[PDB]
Amino acid sequence: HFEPVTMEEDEEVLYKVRAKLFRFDADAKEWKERGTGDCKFLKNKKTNKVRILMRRDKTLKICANHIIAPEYTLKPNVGSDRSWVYACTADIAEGEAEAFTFAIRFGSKENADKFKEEFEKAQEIN
Amino acid sequence: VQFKLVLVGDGGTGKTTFVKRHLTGEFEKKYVATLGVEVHPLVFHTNRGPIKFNVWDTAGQEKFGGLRDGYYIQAQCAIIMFDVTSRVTYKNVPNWHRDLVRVCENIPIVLCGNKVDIKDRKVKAKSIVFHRKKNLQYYDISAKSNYNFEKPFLWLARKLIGDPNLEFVAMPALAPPEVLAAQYEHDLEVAQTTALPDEDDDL
Amino acid sequence: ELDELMASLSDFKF
Amino acid sequence: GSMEGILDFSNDLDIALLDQVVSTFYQGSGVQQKQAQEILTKFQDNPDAWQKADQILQFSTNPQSKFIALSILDKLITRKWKLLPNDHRIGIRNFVVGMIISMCQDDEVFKTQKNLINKSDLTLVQILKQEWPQNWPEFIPELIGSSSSSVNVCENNMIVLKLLSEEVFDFSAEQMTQAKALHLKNSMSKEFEQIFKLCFQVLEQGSSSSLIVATLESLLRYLHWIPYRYIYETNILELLSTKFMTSPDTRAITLKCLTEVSNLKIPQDNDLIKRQTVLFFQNTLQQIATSVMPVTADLKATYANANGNDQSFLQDLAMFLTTYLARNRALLESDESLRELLLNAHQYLIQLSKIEERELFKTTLDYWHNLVADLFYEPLKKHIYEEICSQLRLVIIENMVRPEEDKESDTIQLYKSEREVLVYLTHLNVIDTEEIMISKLARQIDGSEWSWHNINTLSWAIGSISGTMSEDTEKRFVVTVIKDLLGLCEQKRGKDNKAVVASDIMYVVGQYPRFLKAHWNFLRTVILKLFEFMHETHEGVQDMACDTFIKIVQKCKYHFVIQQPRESEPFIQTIIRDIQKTTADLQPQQVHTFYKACGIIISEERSVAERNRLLSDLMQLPNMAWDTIVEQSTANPTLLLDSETVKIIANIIKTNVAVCTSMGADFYPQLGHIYYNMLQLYRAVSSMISAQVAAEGLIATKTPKVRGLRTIKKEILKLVETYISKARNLDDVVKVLVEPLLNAVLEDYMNNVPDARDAEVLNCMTTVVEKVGHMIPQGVILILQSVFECTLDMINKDFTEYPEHRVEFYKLLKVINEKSFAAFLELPPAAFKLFVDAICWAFKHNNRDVEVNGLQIALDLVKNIERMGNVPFANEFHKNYFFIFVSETFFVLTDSDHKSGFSKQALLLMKLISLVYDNKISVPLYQEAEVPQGTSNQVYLSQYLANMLSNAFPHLTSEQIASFLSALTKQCKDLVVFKGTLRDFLVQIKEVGGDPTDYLFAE
Ligand SMILES: Nc1nc2c(ncn2[C@@H]2O[C@H](COP(=O)(O)OP(=O)(O)NP(=O)(O)O)[C@@H](O)[C@H]2O)c(=O)[nH]1
Ligand SMILES: [Mg+2]
Repeated sequence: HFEPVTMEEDEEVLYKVRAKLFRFDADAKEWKERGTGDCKFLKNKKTNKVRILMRRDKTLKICANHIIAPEYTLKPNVGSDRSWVYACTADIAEGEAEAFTFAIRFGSKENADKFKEEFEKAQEIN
Repeated sequence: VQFKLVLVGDGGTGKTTFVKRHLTGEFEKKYVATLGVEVHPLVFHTNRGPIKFNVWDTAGQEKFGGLRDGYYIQAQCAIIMFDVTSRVTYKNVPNWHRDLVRVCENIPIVLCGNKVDIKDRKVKAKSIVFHRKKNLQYYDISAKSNYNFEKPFLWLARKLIGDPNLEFVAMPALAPPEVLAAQYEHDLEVAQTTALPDEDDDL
Repeated sequence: ELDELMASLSDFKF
Repeated sequence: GSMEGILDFSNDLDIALLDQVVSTFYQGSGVQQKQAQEILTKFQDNPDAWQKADQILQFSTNPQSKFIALSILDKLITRKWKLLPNDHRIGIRNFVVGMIISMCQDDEVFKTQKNLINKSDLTLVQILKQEWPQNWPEFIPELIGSSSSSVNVCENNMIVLKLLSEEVFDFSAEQMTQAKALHLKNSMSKEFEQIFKLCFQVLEQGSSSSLIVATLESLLRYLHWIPYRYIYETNILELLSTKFMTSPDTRAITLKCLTEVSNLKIPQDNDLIKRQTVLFFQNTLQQIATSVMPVTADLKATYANANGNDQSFLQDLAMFLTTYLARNRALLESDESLRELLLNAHQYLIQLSKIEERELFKTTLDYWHNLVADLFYEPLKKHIYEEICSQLRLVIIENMVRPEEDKESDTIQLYKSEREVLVYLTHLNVIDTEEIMISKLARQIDGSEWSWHNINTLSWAIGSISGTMSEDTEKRFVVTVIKDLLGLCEQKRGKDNKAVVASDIMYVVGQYPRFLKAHWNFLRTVILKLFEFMHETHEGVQDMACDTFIKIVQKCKYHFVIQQPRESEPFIQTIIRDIQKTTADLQPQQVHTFYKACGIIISEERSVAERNRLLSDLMQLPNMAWDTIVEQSTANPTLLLDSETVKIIANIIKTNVAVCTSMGADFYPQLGHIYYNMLQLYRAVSSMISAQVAAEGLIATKTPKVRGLRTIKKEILKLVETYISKARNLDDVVKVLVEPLLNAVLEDYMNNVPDARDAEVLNCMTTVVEKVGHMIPQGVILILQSVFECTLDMINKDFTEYPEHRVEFYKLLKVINEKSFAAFLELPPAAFKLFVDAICWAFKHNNRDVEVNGLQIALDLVKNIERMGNVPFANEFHKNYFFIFVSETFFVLTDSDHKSGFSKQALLLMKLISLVYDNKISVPLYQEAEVPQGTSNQVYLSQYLANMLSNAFPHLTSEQIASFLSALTKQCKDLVVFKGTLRDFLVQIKEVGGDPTDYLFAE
């Protein structure tokens, strides 16, 4: 006998899509990029609650993390047929819970539509 | 576990835009000249734990230089920036390097040619050689398209920690909390009718 | 032998 | 706040309050830091702060506070030295000299405050540039004296001398006048014999390692400029290449010194010089092999481990070896006793070339190119390097990078360099190259080196050497490679693996057109497979098929247009018949690439009737879709709000653009089929955009609806622009195309609101003027009237709004100024004045795109006016605008915010000044009143400029201004010297008291 020499593990991926996320700066009246990367709907194995979790390419820093609350509503943006706008009341990407008016844009109108589906599926789930 | 980083280069080359991209993810389209310096903490998560850069984003315009090389005292690393669409900004790289290493005689330094997203490139790859004899790391970068935008900090982190195998890893994602109907409907109205920028981008 | 190559290329399919 | 007290100079400066502000800035954070920061900059910018600096340096205990005090002093020395009472100058000198002596004598201070001492030395060197040697002739002899009394002072004197050498020889071109730089260079040259004596003694006699290092640092600077005798007629090369290569403290600096020695100006007659140059290389390589690592060492692994300073050392070694061998390897190639040294040096380079470091690889690759090019052309040399070249073949094949075809412009440049070297290496030994490549491929079928990376790198390498083999050797090599690549899938299941291999197969085939053109049966099988791939939806396959298709077609088009021996028709007919099937599953932009490829083939048909018939057949589908929707859109204009209809329209026109791109002048018959209905569509779309903007507001321009509509307009303009830029029948352009086009686009542009005007209209007009401007003078006049004033008003309130309109606007004015200057003569005087305003406005842009055209328009305008001779319009032009152009050009020359245009500003200024000193201006530039009758325009020009500069730069003396203008005027035929004088002026306006005799430098 010779002797020889993220906090996502508890969750499940329902939807994954590449997108760009924007944060509306009310005071400055303009949209500001927050991140580009994979947007994931994650289902907790114990609670069965679903959240959006989005990370930036390369640095992998979190740019979105919040429940797909059943009250939220996806609205179109005047300048895009491939984006949704919606209010968010508790996002914890940069620290303590904060509220935002988010916009999320996808590579194609059909990606945007399918996201809307999964978004509302997950809404029912919760 | 923090390190002072000074960022130097001609005015307009994108020093503040590059940092802002790392701080918030936003791309600022306007040129608001930095006055003197702006200090910003910047944390990255690695397989050796978190590393904090205290970024000293200095002014490139002479008339806004402020303390100038006074900002370099006790820096532990640096980025020198120029703009590949402007030859003069590359011609001035040796001047910024001169002033920088006179104060910081032995620090890791990254040379960055920014704005490679612009088609009409003026400083050709083959002309960029200043870094060779000065032992600087060089990267083509674009703060607009994010091309190589993480490389300057990854390389510096490896040099400062002394681990050639250091890698960026995914920060932990705590469970978010489950949680005025007319105050948000006013903000939402404005947000819907403000067009998203760069609507021709692939994303 | 170039005839061999042609036959093999025609049959190369997904 | 409390910290702001130091900003009150009516009280004595509280040193302790200063250190609080300084510490808060350097060690604090957030608001504290940001506030102290604004206070400190406010403090050091006070023009009386320098008077408080001797206090700081005497009484402060904070070295940062002293550093700031030295920066404040440095600003004064550099700009206002000569204005001070001489008492203050001698005083400032004394307490800088003394502060440095005291800091060196305290060994605690000397070792622990290097930043402050280096800052003080630099401050001293600024005084030297002002005062030495004329007012300090004993500085150097007294420096040599003090060196002997203390290692610390001697070490610091090496720092002072290093910095002085830098400021005089390395960084003076920008920062000094020519005369002052020469004065300091000569002064240093005069006293270098004794500087060297000191430096050589320190090196030979050892001592502190910190002292040796500092002396070698200064030596590195001296080598940039000192005569070679100090290097070859002393023992110093021996010291550098032996003694100082053994110690790691001195090794890095010594290697850099030897790299510079490998560049000294050296006579090629002297055999003893030649032998000394061999010897220091022999010693250096010997020290490396015995003290650092042997030739066999794994430098790739060492570099990756990144211990201590290994990475910088290996970079420095690459620079040394490449620099030396590019200049001197012939010294090693004939003497048999030097052969081992020559090959050991290159073996080190082989090992350095395996490191994973892009920029270092580029440095060694540059050298390999130098070598293999010489071995390719120089007799009797290649056999020496056979074993080196064989190893290099493998290195380059294994580290080949992605070519354009299989975005990153650094990679494209590196591939081309790698290809060049590998092509040379293949010519040098074509048999060795084939065998290396064949055997690499066997181990891809092994699985022993199989990987996506490794099969790509090999396929790129195989593709890169096309053209180096004989046709027969190439034939069986190509066949063997494709065979092996095809058999590869018989073991690699899965569509991801099957996609890599396919892409590589088609990449290799695409690189060997000579093979395809000699084997039609095979070329046809290739193409038909690519068509198969165009229905394959795996990511990237379709885009691969299409890029390969158009690449093969560009190279082999003749073989699609002829009828091949055992075929029933030219294969282009077969492609066209099945184009709906072939492309049924592609995305629009891939369809357009397909049609463009067909247009390439069709243009090879030189029988006109056959070419036009092929063209009409190719466009059958888009022409039918086009006919359909021109019937519908015209009967129900609302349909154009249907996004699906808008996209169909855009894709039809994009198809016409793609085909027109490859067919150019031959496209005219197809253009005629759609032309008149296309411009009608342009008008209809335009009305819908306006209606939407009226009903919804400016925000309408951001909606997909209107962006879809504007896409149609832009593509129509691009189609017209594409054809006209390539047309060969300009009579038809003028008689058929231009008039309907201008009627369709110009008024629509003028009468839309700013946010709805398409900058592409300007670009299209630029091409029209370029090609046929000379034939349509009234058309050019109409263009100016429709776009000039309304576009100018968009772009003349700032430098940011409407960026594209800006660029295209000045491209349009430039071409009109070149091709149809008559159109500006017809402008009413108020409009011609806006034109002059618009040019000067271009000067003031920081954007190169605008600035360069602005300066070129100005130059061309002057030439246009000059050509007119002594006529009234030219006379009134100079009366009205000569001095506006002179003064506006001077403003951007001297304001420090337009450095990038210096060369063209200088050219324009020299042209303007030369007009007057050649008496090319026929009327006085002055009024009846302001000057006596008979005064030459020369006298008046110098007078106007003297007054202009006196008011713009009031700190210049009258003598400075007069000397500068006398020189500038004398030199207005010699652009190089003229520019030198402008640079001298830019130096002098940054300080007080510049020497007016500097402007005599040229003579
Ligand atoms: N196309 C492109 N534009 C960029 C890029 N990076 C920055 N810019 C733009 O360049 C301009 C100057 O940006 P900025 O960060 O303020 O430059 P700076 O180096 O901080 N200037 P200063 O030294 O005066 O503070 C901005 O308009 C910015 O949007 C880039 O990567 N690509
Ligand atoms: Mg800035």
